[PDB]
Amino acid sequence: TVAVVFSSSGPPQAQFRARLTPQSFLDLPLEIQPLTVGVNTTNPSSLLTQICGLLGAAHVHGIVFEDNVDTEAVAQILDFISSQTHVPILSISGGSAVVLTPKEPGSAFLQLGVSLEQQLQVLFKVLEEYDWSAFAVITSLHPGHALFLEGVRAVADASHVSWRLLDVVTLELGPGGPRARTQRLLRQLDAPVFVAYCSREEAEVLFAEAAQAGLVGPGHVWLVPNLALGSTDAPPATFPVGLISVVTESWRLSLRQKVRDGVAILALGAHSYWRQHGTLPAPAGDCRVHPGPVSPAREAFYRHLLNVTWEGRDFSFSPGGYLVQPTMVVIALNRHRLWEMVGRWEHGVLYMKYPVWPRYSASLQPVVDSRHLTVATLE
Amino acid sequence: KIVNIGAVLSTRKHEQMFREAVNQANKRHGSWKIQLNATSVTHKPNAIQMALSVCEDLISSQVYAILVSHPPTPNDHFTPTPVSYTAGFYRIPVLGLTTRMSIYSDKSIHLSFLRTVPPYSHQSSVWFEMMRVYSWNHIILLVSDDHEGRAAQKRLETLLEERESKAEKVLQFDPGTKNVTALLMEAKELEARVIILSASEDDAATVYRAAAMLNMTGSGYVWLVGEREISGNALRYAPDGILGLQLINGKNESAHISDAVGVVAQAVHELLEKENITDPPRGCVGNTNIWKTGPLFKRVLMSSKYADGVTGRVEFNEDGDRKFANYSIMNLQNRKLVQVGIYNGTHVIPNDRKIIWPGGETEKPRGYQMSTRLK
Ligand SMILES: *[C@@H]1O[C@H](CO)[C@@H](O[C@@H]2O[C@H](CO)[C@@H](O[C@@H]3O[C@H](CO)[C@@H](O)[C@H](O)[C@@H]3O)[C@H](O)[C@H]2NC(C)=O)[C@H](O)[C@H]1NC(C)=O
Ligand SMILES: *[C@@H]1O[C@H](CO)[C@@H](O[C@@H]2O[C@H](CO)[C@@H](O)[C@H](O)[C@H]2NC(C)=O)[C@H](O)[C@H]1NC(C)=O
Ligand SMILES: *[C@@H]1O[C@H](CO)[C@@H](O)[C@H](O)[C@H]1NC(C)=O
Ligand SMILES: *[C@@H]1O[C@H](CO)[C@@H](O)[C@H](O)[C@H]1NC(C)=O
Ligand SMILES: *[C@@H]1O[C@H](CO)[C@@H](O)[C@H](O)[C@H]1NC(C)=O
Ligand SMILES: *[C@@H]1O[C@H](CO)[C@@H](O)[C@H](O)[C@H]1NC(C)=O
Ligand SMILES: *[C@@H]1O[C@H](CO)[C@@H](O)[C@H](O)[C@H]1NC(C)=O
Repeated sequence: TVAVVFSSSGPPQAQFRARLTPQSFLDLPLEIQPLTVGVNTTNPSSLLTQICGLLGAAHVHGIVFEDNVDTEAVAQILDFISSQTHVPILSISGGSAVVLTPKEPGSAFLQLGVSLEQQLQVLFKVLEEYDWSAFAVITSLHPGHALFLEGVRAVADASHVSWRLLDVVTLELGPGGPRARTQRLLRQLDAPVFVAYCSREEAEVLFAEAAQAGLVGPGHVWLVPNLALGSTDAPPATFPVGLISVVTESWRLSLRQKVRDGVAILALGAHSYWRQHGTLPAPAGDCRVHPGPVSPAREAFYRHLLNVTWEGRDFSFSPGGYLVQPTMVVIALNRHRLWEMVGRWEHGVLYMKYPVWPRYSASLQPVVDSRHLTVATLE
Repeated sequence: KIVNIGAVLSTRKHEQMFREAVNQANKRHGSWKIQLNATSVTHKPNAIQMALSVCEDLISSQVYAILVSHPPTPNDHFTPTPVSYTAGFYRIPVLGLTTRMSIYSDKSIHLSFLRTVPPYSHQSSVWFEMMRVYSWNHIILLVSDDHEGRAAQKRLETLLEERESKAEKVLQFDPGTKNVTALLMEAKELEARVIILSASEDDAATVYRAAAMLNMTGSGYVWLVGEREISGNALRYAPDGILGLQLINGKNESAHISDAVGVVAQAVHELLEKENITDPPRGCVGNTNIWKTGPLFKRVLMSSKYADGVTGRVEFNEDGDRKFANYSIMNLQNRKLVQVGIYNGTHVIPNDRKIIWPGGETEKPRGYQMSTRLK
């Protein structure tokens, strides 16, 4: 059996009621008949209360999560629960998408996203297909930057370019801080392209200190990883036109589609167990009552659940529980303040859509540098 | 105003010690400005029950800070976790006074957590300092495979490369694993004669035995260990002379409480003489928003120097851990630990004893027998 958790919404209950009956929704070969739960006001109080009490009313075999973005602490809790009750779990949403690096030694979180390294490994391709080859790095003092900072210096070494990096900055950008000191470190800068790493609440504080120091015009271009961007769709003010950020493939989709893509994994994993090991591995998970001394059998089901292809995609996970080699895309902020897919990254070779980055201006009316021309040949 | 702080402890007598200590802290610098209070709970077996009990603790008080201890240790690891997840959700700065695992230092996972005792990773500073003093320059390292082990590797490496020495042949071995003689034999043809162990009390027992067959415990070889490496079911099997080490006064569980409330109170005053300090949220249920000034309270609490520390001078580093602690070296003679020195903050100072090296010799046996035969 499978469970589903709604942990955030503007009232979708028409989509909730939609998922109530379809015990025959899928074509996957198993008893996919799903139960359901709901959550108002996600917090460690209710979130603990619900989701093992439910583990008493059934033996389901596993859970599937979803919530809203901008809440980060809810990432660990789910890992904590799965450490006791010994029940696999799978997160497909915004909130718990950001990847936790060290997971508890015996848990089965199975997150659905990409690391930091596997995003820098895509920026540092775009960055050289236009061979800007000279940049500066800006990071706040947000938890986990020392990890990121080791990303660039390592990747910049396992490549074949000079990668002349000018400098690095570090500056407190919360609600309270001396803007002048940051104004000092900012105004004292000169570089073509900037690679910034900050939270969203941090972002609007940064990109607002941008304009007054003159760092937003067509004479520059910015790159920020998956984290800094908004929900996905409504970008705030002060985000300059021409932003670039890499995003996993399910970037634009319907929440009802993801869940069908979610349950598919547990399904394709389960049915694949009967074929090889046989007969539906023991589905069971117990709450507070005498939980989890050791797992000799469920831990053998874990491995089956790793590799799983479906509808022409690859979802193979790594022991760290983050996708290995997903087909990522790139996105940018055009002159309508939307996001438009700029270039896919499929199977190791970065495609594109613009043979030159159209560089905007203060009031649209895209500027082309005069000295650049197009040559047409043949063989 | 009534400022409320809570704590989680073990015996209910230490709870009374904590109440008496917060009282003596009131009568110390208190005034008519703001008074303090206390609230206590006790552990339970199922950690989930403990998380729910911590929401009960929290709804029962607009808590400003927490304290945690683990005197009974069926799981030295999973005892102080659930309070950290349950409180970090609201940035409620939790202090931990007795726990040494190294995972609680990675701040990306536990958003807010502090200590009053340095962890097992900071141990290798005294190893490197002893290496500098006694002039040993060719060392074999020996570490387990779990995070608590892997930390020491990076620590020693970054501490050595600052002088470009590049110690040799770091050997790994999986945990809980018996029959490690398949590994030691690879460290039998090596030039370096001084090993450095770092493992768990169940593993160290094994390799002490597994050495007894290979006969490397004999004369000429010298090696040193860490705190958990002795004082367990393993110390029965140790070979004499292993220069291990220990803490000054850790495991006391009572001296610390007198230290924490001293460094907590000296902060709450240094804070409230300032702008909006509104309140922490009263109630696990019914709220989804973080205390809007949590980070400030941790921001200030980081640098709060404290003078009259029953343990000593207490201060914090950039990650959050008591810097500048005391370690007291040991040495195993005739199946009884006898101190041979004291490690004070930055340097080592021995006195009034003659060290007994394993083989029974009485002169400092340098490593590195340059092997004449050649491959
Ligand atoms: C100052 O500290 C005291 C000590 O904790 C705080 O008071 C105590 O108040 C709570 C809140 O009602 C009492 O608790 C409840 O206790 C009952 C007892 O059975 C329990 O069944 C409930 O589940 C609930 O937890 C608690 O009993 C009481 N202490 C004692 C010893 O009776 C007080 O609120 C604090 N005030 C300020 C201004 O800091
Ligand atoms: C994908 O996962 C399956 C299942 O974990 C792997 O097949 C297993 O291989 C081991 C070792 O030979 C066997 O003990 C298991 O019984 C196998 N399970 C199944 C489902 O047959 C498989 O090797 C992995 N790799 C690929 C490419 O499929
Ligand atoms: C396991 O221990 C035995 C002791 O009887 C030893 O002979 C053998 O070499 C060990 N295994 C390996 C792989 O070394
Ligand atoms: C110890 O060394 C080897 C085992 O590594 C063994 O062959 C030898 O006989 C032993 N010698 C003594 C004196 O115990
Ligand atoms: C703990 O420390 C205190 C103060 O340093 C000391 O008085 C006491 O003897 C120590 N040991 C115990 C068991 O309390
Ligand atoms: C702890 O370190 C201090 C600092 O030098 C020292 O004075 C003291 O003797 C050491 N030992 C204690 C406090 O037991
Ligand atoms: C440690 O002891 C030495 C002994 O000379 C002294 O010079 C040094 O200042 C002391 N440092 C600490 C940690 O107090």
